[PDB]
Amino acid sequence: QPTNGVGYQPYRVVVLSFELLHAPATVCGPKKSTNLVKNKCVNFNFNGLT
Amino acid sequence: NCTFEYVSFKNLREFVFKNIDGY
Repeated sequence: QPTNGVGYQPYRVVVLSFELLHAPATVCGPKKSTNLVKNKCVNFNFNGLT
Repeated sequence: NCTFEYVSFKNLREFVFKNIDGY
């Protein structure tokens, strides 16, 4: 009911139920990437090649 | 089940198929 107190009001709920099994990882975290600096000695990573 | 889907004579079309028990 629209008049219900907050404990008796409806809430929409989701569980993001993860799994990690014999089947390979189809989901992974983000590839957060830097600006590019040339002509200086640096550490670098390109597509996981360090 | 139905758990996945994907989309991508002078001539011949060539095809190869293989699977890593799920990949």
